[PDB]
Amino acid sequence: AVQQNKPTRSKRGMRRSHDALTAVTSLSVDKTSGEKHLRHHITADGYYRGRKVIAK
Amino acid sequence: MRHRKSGRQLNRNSSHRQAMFRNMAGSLVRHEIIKTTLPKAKELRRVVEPLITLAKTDSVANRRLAFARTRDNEIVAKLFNELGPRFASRAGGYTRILKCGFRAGDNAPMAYIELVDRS
Amino acid sequence: YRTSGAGGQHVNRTESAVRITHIPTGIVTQCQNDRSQHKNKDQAMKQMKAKLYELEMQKK
Amino acid sequence: MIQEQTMLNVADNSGARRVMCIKVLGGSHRRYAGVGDIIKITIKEAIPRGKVKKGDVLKAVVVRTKKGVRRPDGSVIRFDGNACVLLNNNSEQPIGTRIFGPVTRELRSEKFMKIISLAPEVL
RNA sequence: GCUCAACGGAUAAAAGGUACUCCGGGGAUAACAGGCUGAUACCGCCCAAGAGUUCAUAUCGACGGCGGUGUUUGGCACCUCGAUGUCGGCUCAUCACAUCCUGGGGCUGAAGUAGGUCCCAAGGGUAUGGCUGUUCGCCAUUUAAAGUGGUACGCGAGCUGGGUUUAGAACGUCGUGAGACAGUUCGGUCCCUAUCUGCCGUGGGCGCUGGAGAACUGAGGGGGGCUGCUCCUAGUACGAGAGGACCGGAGUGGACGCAUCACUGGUGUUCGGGUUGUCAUGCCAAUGGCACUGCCCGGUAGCUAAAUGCGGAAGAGAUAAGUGCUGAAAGCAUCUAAGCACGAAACUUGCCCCGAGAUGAGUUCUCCCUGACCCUUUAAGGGUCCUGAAGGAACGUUGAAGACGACGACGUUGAUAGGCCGGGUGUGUAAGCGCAGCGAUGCGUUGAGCUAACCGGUACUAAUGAACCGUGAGGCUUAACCU
RNA sequence: AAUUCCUUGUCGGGUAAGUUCCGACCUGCACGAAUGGCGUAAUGAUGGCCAGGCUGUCUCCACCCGAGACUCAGUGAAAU
RNA sequence: ACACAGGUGGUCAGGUAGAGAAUACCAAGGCGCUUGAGAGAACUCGGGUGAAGGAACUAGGCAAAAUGGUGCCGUAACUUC
RNA sequence: GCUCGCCGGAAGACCAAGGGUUCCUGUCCAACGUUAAUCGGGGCAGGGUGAGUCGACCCCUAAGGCGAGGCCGAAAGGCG
RNA sequence: AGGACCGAACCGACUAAUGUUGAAAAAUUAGCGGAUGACUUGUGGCUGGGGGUGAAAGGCCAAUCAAACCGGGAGAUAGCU
Ligand SMILES: [Mg+2]
Ligand SMILES: [Mg+2]
Repeated sequence: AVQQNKPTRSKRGMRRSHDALTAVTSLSVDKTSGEKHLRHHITADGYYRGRKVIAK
Repeated sequence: MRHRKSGRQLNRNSSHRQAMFRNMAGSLVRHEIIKTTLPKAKELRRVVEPLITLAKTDSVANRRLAFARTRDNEIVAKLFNELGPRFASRAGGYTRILKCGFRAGDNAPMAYIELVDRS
Repeated sequence: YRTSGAGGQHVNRTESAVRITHIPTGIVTQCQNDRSQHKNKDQAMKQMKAKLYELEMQKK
Repeated sequence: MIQEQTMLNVADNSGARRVMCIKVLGGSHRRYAGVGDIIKITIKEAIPRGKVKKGDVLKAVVVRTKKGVRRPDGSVIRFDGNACVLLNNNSEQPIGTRIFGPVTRELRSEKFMKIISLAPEVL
C-alpha cells in the first residue's frame, strides 16, 4: 500500500535506468528537394519519393 | 483476444463509429484530400478503402447506400456522375496515404488521405 | 464441542460443551452447565448414569 | 444431462405425473446423467389411485431428454419432454406396463430389453 | 468521653448507575493469537485378573504400571495494550502420518464370500442436500472412500457480515431506582492507488575472450500418477447347500487434466430481415436518425462448452513391510552373521514440459574481416587516415503473436495487409417496373437483392533510394603433433 | 409464548430429509388482566414460514457492448 | 475551501403520439459538459444475450429475471359490511 | 462554413434573493484555466445602466420591536 | 365525501450497487413511500445554554451537544506518559 522506509536515490537511478529516450537513427533524404525527412513520411515541403505529392 | 477479427473500436461506441464515417467519407469525396489521424486512416482503410467500393457503378437503385450512411444526396450526384467515370478501369486501390507529422495539441499521428487520380 | 452462550472468545473459542453417548444402545448425554467442561463432562457422566438406572427401570 | 431438483414427467402407466430427481446414481461424484441412466427420484404428483403415492422414494430410468443424445453420424436426438420410466429399488425393473411415447436405441440392453419390447415407438 | 474493628485512626457527617460516555496512563494487568508447562486431554506401551466352552494373550482386558504427542481443558502472565481485526462461510490452499479408498503383507475364533486386528505404504483419490449464525450434529441419498490433524484452532491491505460485541426498541427476569441479565427477540457504515520481500508472467543490460547465423546435447526443475462397473476365466476353487472367489484378460464408465471448433450448440451491437412511435430528407415512393442495438427474428468468422480426441500406463532398477535359500557362531536348530533370492500406487526411472546467466556459461554446423601510421610511462597500450563485411537493428506493411516489450511473416523480384474479381456464406424473393384488387395488399420478374471477420485469385493502392549499427584475422602459457 | 433454562420437550401437519414454521400437549425454569388480558376486518419500504410464475442466484460459466486499466503526448498529487 | 455530479424561490408553457406538466421524438431556442490520441490483455465498473436445469445458491429468491394498458367476463376466505 | 450529436415543463426564456464589472469593445498570454490556448467570467485600457406611470422611497398595518410617562426591580434593568 | 385510491411535480429516504485520498466532510445510479393534508414552501417574527426546543431518539440549537460558542479566572490541576 505504502512504503515502510525511505527509498534510496541510488535505486531511483536503477528504476530510471530503462526509462531513457531514444533518438532517430537516420533521416530519409529526399531525392528531388534534396532534404532530410522522416523515413516513409513526406517532407516538410510536400515531397515524398521525389515527387511533389501535395501542393501546400 | 481478437483472432482473425477485423475492426478498431476507436474508443467510441458503434453508433458514433457509424456517424463519424458519415461526415469523414462525406467530405473526402468533396475535397479529394483531407488531413486526419493515422488510425483514423488505418481503420479507415477498412472503411474508406471500402467507401470507394461505394463508388463503383451507376444504376437507379445504387443511389442509396450513399444516401444511407451519408445523409446526403449531393455527394451521390458527384460519385456516379463524375468519379465513377473517372475511376472506370481501376480494380481497387483508389487512394493513397501520406503520413504527415504529428498533431500539435496532443501528439496525435496525423496523415493525409486522398484519391489516386486527384489531378 | 463449543457452546453458543454469550461472551464470544470465552465461550466459542473453548470446548466447554460435552456430549456423552452409549455404544450398544446409542443414548447421548450433553451438558453445558458451568464454564468448565469437567463441570459438564462429569455432570453428563451423572446424567447418563441417571439415564442408566432408568434403563433397567423403564423397561421393567 | 439431468441434475438434481429437475421436474420430470412420467412415461409409463405407473400412476405418477410429476417426479423430481434427488440423486444422480451410477458413478463416484457423477454430476450428470442422460438417457440409459438411473436416478433416485421422489414423486411430487400422482393419480388418486395408482401403483404409487405422492412422496415415494424410488429409482427410474431416463428415456426422453430435451438436452440431446448424439449418434456416430453426428445426429443428435433431442426431445421436447423430459420423461422417465419408474423402476424398482431392488429388482430395478419397470413397474408400469403401457409405455407412453417414443424412445431411443440407446435404451436397449440386457437390463432394459423389457422396456423397448413394450415401447410404442423406437427410433 | 470512640467495634475511630478498614483497629498508626483522611472528615462531626457520605450510596449507586453509566452500552451516551470522556481524559490520564499500563503489556507493571484480563479476554484471541504466540511462548513455556503437559495436570487434564489424546495416543501408545508393561503386567495379566479374567471373558472368550476349554483356550489371558483370535478377539478383549479388571486391578495397576510406564511413555509419547503438543492436540483438549487448564496453569503461568514472558511478547503485544502510541492497536497483533475474532465466529462461520466463500475463494484459494499446503503440510503431518497417528492411512479413509486404492497398494503390500502377518495372524485369525480367516471354507469361500465376507471380515477381524496388526505391520508396511502419504503416489493419487477422498459427496450432495434438509434442519440450524453455524461449528458440531442429526437426517435423507450417494460414494471406492466420504481420513484425522498442523497451519494466528491457515487464509478480512481477498470477499461475506448471519452469529458475538455500541448506541434504538421489547419481553421474561432482577433492582425502590437510574439500570443490568453466559436470558431472549427486531433493527443495525467491513478503509487502504503495493516501496520492499515473496509469487505469476514478460523484457532490457552485460557476460560467456574475433564476429555472426543456427541446430542441439540436458545439469537441473516442473507436470502427471484416481477409480468404479460389466464380461471372460466360471458357477470354476470352495462349501452340505446357500453362496461364491484368487490369478489373468477384455470392455465401458465416473471424476480430473490437456488439446480442439469437423460436429452439437451458445455468442455473433460490424451480416440481414421484421416491426412501434416520432423527426428529417420539397413531396409520394423510398430511406435514415433517435428511441437500452428502439423492440424482435435469425445468422458468418472469431471466441467458446454442455461439443469431441487424448491422458493416467506397461517396463526397468533398488527396496519397505514380508517371504525365502544355503549356513556356522550354537555336533542340532537357525532368512544372516559370510553368501543368496523374492518382494508394494513410496523411491529412482520410464511419460510430457522447461532448460548452458549449467559463471562449471558446454557441444557440433555454417558465414564474415587479410588497410595505412604516430605516440611514450613499449603494451591485452593510446591516437590518427582508409576501410564498414557477415550480419544486425531501425522503418513500413502485418499476423489465428501480443498490456508494452518480445515473437512471427513480408517489404516491389514482392501476395504483407487493404482494395478489387471469383466463390461460398448467411437474413430470406429487394428496388424500380408491371399486373390484379375500392383499398390495405397480393402476383410477375425472384434464393432475387444484399452480404462483417471467410475460401480462390488480382499488384489496384500502401510496403523508398539510402543511411545507421557492427569492422579490418583475433591474449598468454606450456603441451602435443606438422615442418 | 418477542416470556420455556432444561430443550432440536412430546405428538400431529408440512419436506425424500424441517435445531425453522403451522396445529395441539401445559411440565407457565420465570403469562396474566388498564407499566392492560384475549380476539380482531382493514392496514404495513413490519417479523417468520410455504407455493406458483420467473430467471446466470447456482450447477458452470461463455460471449459481445461500452467506461477505466495498459501505450504516447501535456499536466501532475497523496498518506507514509 | 474548487470553472465542485449537490442545494436554491417565483414567472413562461410550441408539434406529433399520449389521460397527462408521464414518456418518446422534436420546434423555437441552447449546447456537445477543458487533457487528448491510440492499443482492443487480465481486471473491476456499467451493459446485452445464453444450451440443459430452475433456488439446488445463500444467513436469507439479496439483486437480477418476471409482472405491467384499455375494455369485457369472472373473482375465495373473512368482514368492523 | 459544412454536416453530426444532445437538451427542449429545459442543458430555453424570465425575476426576486444573492453576487457586485462578471456586461460591451480594444489589447495582452507571464500567472490564472486540472493540457495547448491565437481563447476566456484572466491581465490591461476604454465604454456601457436614462422612468409622473416599472420597482424602491412613500401612505397603511400583522407577527412583532421599542417605548413618554407608568409599574416593578441591589445597580445594570424588567414590563408596558 | 375521504389524515380515500393509482400516480407527476413536490416531499421523504426503505433496499441494492457504487463511491470511501471521493463528483460530494452522506452524493449519484437503480428502484421505493407519501403525494388534499398530522400537506409542502417563500418572506419575516419569537424561544439562548443547566437554557431552549422536542409526535421523545438524550434528539436538535451555524459541519460540534449527556451540557453550544467566544473571551476571561488561567501558566485550572495532573502521585500520569
Ligand atoms: Mg523511476
Ligand atoms: Mg504401541
